[PDB]
Amino acid sequence: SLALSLTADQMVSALLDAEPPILYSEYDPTRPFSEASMMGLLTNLADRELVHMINWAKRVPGFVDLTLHDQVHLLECAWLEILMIGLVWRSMEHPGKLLFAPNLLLDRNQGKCVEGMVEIFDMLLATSSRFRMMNLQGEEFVCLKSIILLNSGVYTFKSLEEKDHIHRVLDKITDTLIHLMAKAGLTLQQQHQRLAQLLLILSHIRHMSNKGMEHLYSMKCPLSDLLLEMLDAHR
Amino acid sequence: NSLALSLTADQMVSALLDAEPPILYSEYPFSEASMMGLLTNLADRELVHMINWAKRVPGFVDLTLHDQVHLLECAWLEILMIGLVWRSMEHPGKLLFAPNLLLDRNQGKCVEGMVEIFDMLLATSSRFRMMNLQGEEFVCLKSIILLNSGVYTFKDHIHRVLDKITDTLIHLMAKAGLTLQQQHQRLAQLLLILSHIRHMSNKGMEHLYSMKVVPLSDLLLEMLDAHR
Amino acid sequence: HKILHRLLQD
Amino acid sequence: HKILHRLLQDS
Ligand SMILES: O=C(O)CCCCCCOc1ccc(C2=C(c3ccc(O)cc3)[C@@H]3C[C@@H](S(=O)(=O)Oc4ccc(Br)cc4)[C@H]2O3)cc1
Repeated sequence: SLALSLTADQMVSALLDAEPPILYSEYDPTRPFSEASMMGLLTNLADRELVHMINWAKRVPGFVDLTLHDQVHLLECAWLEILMIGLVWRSMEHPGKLLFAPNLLLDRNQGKCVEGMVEIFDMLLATSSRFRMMNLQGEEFVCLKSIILLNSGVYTFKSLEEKDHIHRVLDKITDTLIHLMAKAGLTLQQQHQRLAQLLLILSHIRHMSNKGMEHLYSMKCPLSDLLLEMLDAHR
Repeated sequence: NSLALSLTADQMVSALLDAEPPILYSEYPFSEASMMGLLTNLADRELVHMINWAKRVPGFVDLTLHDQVHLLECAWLEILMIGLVWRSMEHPGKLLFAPNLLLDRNQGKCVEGMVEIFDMLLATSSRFRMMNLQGEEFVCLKSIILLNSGVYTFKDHIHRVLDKITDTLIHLMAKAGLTLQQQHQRLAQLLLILSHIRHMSNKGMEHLYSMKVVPLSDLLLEMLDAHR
Repeated sequence: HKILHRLLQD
Repeated sequence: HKILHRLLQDS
């Protein structure tokens, strides 16, 4: 595996260069929003983002060393967590608003157009303000998003050798985070404290994914077939 | 100001160890009803001791009552689960619910839909065992769950206490002889497992508020009602 | 209101 | 063969 031969700087460069683009929605400002149309917008957006996410995952160091079966399992478990952390990141500098797309910036009052979604909106908004207070950096963000991919399904997989490689890669990402913080001038105590603060946020991102997923496979009761398969993997 | 922030790392460890709740027993071939009865009754008695334990976590008493309630409502099943996983560490393949209630995944199949949670719990226990999780680390992780799981659904005092617990965990690893790199690597490994514990609690909670069978107490019912 | 209230004060 | 499987397989 070449992933374990990367220096810390080379890891950040690999992750930064692999970043997916920020997509636009079909939001027509003149069309009055409804529950159906707003969910339409979020669903269309997420579906297009999934294609980029899949090709981004191939470029996370270590990921393509896994079997295809394992790659499928990690993406099925982590996809909404990954969409959510991206949303929270690009929303950092828009207090009280979620930047779903450059042309789709929503506050919580508009999230009430979909009954039951405002609770998730508030949690996303709170995570975004948390990042803003911490002044999360772009290099730290891409590390965290890669941790989510490799971590979120590794406990629901003859073959421990696959789980061992993922852990060696996850350890390499920890070294890279610490490396970023040491270059930022943080002390040793500050480095370990910030590292903990960042990983604890992953617990709230897991929580939001689970709560959101729960509502998505009740909203089932226009989506594309990939997202439907992604959604069904949680049932 | 809070007294918890002046504690040294040895003082934090000893206080958390001393706050540990007792190990409880269950009643002395399981159906689905009898299985859920035993677990519900055991969880109900454990909740009372968990609240006492929470009052003794440094910094928890400095929060308002509203904030104490929110954290315990958010975290109670996570806290039961890490306790169970910890006790089961030395019993590979089995969940030690009580000293007289040690179960395998086959017995988990008696309740439709629990075997999935059982397997996740077993996996976490074996992960802790392979990591050689020490009891001092365990009480730190369990206190982190209490203070962290609801902090973002309300904050500054809580994050200062969480930092103190990070310092304490690193101190424990340094004392255990780990290098700098091994210290932060282990810290991350343990904190990432907390994300899986959140996932188990969420999936378990989803089932608990679908089956409304066994005589769950009113406290346990209000604790479950907070997640609906 | 909540049994959790009494248990946190006793 | 899931859609995600094929897309991960594409080259
Ligand atoms: O089978 C059929 O017939 C169709 C059924 C399948 C449709 C799949 C939709 O697919 C999706 C629909 C909505 C989203 C969303 C987001 C998102 C999108 C892009 C992005 O980059 C980041 C976040 C953000 C965060 C989630 S969320 O947790 O709020 O969901 C919620 C939560 C509560 C409610 Br009530 C509704 C949605 C939602 O808002 C995600 C997927």
